[PDB]
Amino acid sequence: PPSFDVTIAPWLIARSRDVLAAPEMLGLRDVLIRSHELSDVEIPLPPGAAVLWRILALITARITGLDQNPKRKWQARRSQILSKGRLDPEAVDAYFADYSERFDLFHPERPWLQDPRLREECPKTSGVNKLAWGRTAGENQVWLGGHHHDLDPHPLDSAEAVWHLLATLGYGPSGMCTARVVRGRSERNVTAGPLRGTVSYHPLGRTLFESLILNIPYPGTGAADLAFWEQPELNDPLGLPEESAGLAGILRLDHFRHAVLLHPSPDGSHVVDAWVTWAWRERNISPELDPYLIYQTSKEGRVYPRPAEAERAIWRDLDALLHYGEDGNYRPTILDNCTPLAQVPQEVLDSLRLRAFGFDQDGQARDKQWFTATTPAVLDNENARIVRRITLARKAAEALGRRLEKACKEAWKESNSGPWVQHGMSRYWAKAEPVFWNIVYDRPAQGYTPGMAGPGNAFNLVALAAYDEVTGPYCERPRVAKVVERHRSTLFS
Amino acid sequence: TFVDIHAIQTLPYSNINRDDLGSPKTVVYGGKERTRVSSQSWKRAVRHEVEARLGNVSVNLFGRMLAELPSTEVDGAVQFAHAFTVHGTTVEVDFFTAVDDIPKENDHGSGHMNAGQFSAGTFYRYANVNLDRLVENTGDAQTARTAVAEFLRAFLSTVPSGKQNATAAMTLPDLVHIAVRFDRPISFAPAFETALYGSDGYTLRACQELNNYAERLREVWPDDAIRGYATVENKTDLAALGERYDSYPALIDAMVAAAF
Amino acid sequence: SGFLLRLAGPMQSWGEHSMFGERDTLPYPSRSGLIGMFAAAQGVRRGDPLDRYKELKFTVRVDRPGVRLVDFHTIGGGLPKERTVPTAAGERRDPKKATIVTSRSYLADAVFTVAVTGPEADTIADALAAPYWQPYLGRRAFVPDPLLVLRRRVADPVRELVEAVPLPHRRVEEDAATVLVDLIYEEGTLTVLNDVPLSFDSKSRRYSTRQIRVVPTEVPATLVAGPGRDYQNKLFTYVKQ
DNA sequence: CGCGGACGAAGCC
DNA sequence: TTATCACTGGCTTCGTCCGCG
Repeated sequence: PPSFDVTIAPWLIARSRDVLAAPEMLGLRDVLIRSHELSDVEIPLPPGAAVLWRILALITARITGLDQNPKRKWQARRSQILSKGRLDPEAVDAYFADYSERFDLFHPERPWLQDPRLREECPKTSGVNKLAWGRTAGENQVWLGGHHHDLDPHPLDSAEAVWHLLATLGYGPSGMCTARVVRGRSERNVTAGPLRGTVSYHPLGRTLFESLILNIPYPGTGAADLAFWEQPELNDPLGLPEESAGLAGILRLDHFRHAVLLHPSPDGSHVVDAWVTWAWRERNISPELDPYLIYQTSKEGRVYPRPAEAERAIWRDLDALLHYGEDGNYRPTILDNCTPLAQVPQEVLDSLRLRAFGFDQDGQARDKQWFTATTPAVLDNENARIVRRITLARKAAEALGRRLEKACKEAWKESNSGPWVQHGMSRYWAKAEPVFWNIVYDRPAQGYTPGMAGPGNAFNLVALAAYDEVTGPYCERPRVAKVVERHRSTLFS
Repeated sequence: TFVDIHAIQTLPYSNINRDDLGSPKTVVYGGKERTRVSSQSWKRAVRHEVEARLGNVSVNLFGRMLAELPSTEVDGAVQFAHAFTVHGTTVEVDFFTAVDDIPKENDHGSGHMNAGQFSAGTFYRYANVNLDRLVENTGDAQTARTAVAEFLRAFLSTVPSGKQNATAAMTLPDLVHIAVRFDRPISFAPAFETALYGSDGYTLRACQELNNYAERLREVWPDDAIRGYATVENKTDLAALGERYDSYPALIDAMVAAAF
Repeated sequence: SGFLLRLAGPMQSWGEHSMFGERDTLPYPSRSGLIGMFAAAQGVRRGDPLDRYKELKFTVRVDRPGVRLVDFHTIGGGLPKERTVPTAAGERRDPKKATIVTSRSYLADAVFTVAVTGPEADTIADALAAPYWQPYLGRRAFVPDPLLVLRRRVADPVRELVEAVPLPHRRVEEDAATVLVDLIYEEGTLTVLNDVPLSFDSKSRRYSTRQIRVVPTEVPATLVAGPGRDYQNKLFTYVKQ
């Protein structure tokens, strides 16, 4: 019979902090056990990883450190585990000992992260090409990402199938898909992924161990909860997705909006067909903000995670990752709990370094770009001053930058009574990141004064240099020169 | 054996291809922005003349039919470089207004005010074709003859169709240089990495500049490359480019003959 | 063994991590790209073991960083529905929706000098001199500068990029020296990116991560060339000797 | 009467 | 001095309706 154990069968790429040669593929158990020896384990799809780090954080929280002066007891228990440096393998095999038969992805009953009843009531298989990302599904245009005619498709290996699976449970097309009659009701319509189009932020250490431990969000006191893959019950598609105060409900793993089924190859080496289909009809609000994402409120008062953006340079978001101030956005709770000195770790904070997964795509089923971003290491009153410099910097920076946008745009119009904005921003941000990074490290940057609280209008000189680099050849005819300079004067501040 | 062609085709005030906005595509090169016509656009035009004139050498010479499913040969052994202007070019805005024919008891409140961008210049075009893969894939050497000869003349004659009804950009290349090279393909693009200065025209000056670059590269690498070039001017000699030919089809004939 | 490559030309684009309509290039050459170009020069069919190319080293000096531009790039627009790009289902979509709109990015006016150092790099140079398929910088449409290989054979090429290879014109203050140039080392800011190509098979191209270290280095100001047309002369002078 | 082609149903404010 | 300032599209599966043969 086809079987594929996630704990045993290798699928997580792993490079240790040692040797730094030949990264080896490991299963989930072997990875989770040798965490202290390996530096990191990765998968090529940032969405897949964006949910992966959630799965590992939840699992290691359920093994150690759940439910629970609750705050001081959590930070104390937290301090012991961070100081000890190694989880005992017997508690991992004891945590898996409760769900030993449940981690098969092709299990006859209760398949991993799947719905077994979906195989019936679904006359047409979606196909591997409809599940995996970057693979042209049935009606898509075939042009890019390898041509796949949806006729005799080469079956994915199971590991990559797990990656694309995790992606679909996270980000998933909100469009209508294959229909499933459930007790007479067939609405082939499918909802959107729970965190579709946001960049997840997981902090890192020197190995996966302490990183995964800092990944654990603080569970507020409430009802004990359990994940979708930890549910003894098989979900009923109709009804309300009941709320969940437990950490498995705020780690977005209590139930996923989509539902995938993978048809196994006789050996279990490949996936041959797939079914992606709706699991719930009426959408309900999930309690509490996702600790990983940066939230932000725009007029109308809507609290929403800032949608990723391929165009934006990442560094500005990193500034938001800091607070005790509020710059118009709510922000991320895990970062707030995890990194300030009120917490408890002594030194790991000095060497921790933040990582970002951002899959920016349509509000529908269209997709444009994903990206990872292992940004350096960043961390009271003295610290408050360093953050204050960072804010007053990112502020002056984008503010004058967009003012240069309006400038360029308007300029070209009033001239002609625009091609300048695109190239303007390209050189601008490309030239602007290193100047910012010099400001944060308090290094000397021309037009900027080291160790002065004020911004120093350095970005004025950068934007002016970029502006002249773009508009140079068109300040030629006297009229256009008049408009272009009279709008360049505004960047002088 | 690679046969590559360099041309210095000029285009009057035109907007053959354009961005998502109205402005033409531009490559900032040598510190000076310079208009370009992307490679795929000109290549698609070439594909239509070659296939029209031929009445599967098109899936061989060019990579793969756009409307056909991949037939295990997606590559083509033809490499079109993006044409770019020899000199720096400011995008020249053309303000235009659509006229309303029926007139009310008011005057001239025209139908549509707008401004569209256009540009003109002497594009340095370039392409190479890998004969060896073409022979190995097509089989018959004569099919290779018609494919390369007919492809070459097509390379010269065609011009993309974009905003052409408003601007008649039809033209013939001023300089063509086909160099049958056995070592490796070489583009003379860096000859124009320093945009030429203006006010007197560029055809002659660009010709002689390309001559200097050909002289020097041939100096660094003396080779058995069979060369030849044809121009619409008889006033200036370009010894580095090979023997002169009276006309373009004569040249193409001599070089296809030279390949076999 | 080892030799100096110069990745130059009007436009280049060493993209990665983009698998949809928008393509994007890294501001730095990637290892996958250069390995694939050498593989094209040697006739490595798509899917053949590329392990031979493993064990190579790529120190890359950025002369001019260049300005990256967004090339708008539609495919199939303006053609009758009957001849448009096929569907996976097989039915051409309606002509009002049949045009694909890719927005491919590319680096323009950027020049890097990668110093490939390895065990057999001399044979790959022997292949660049007479390539099996045309080498290109990222997208095949981009055509390499004729000076693709500055020196066929060099003992310790990184030392020769650190000095004695000209660089493009930049501000040289009076009585100044030691102009800053960013070298990119593989081992010893920094970024993590998916480059090292495990396989080039068109059916399932897969990669693994390679750490890239960005080292601001100090090179003699004498290398910087004069403002106009001297740079080509200096490069050629270097190439012959 | 059969077949082919085209538009709509959301998800979304 | 006054009037004028375009559209269209590059999402998802399938079903139904309509035009055709």
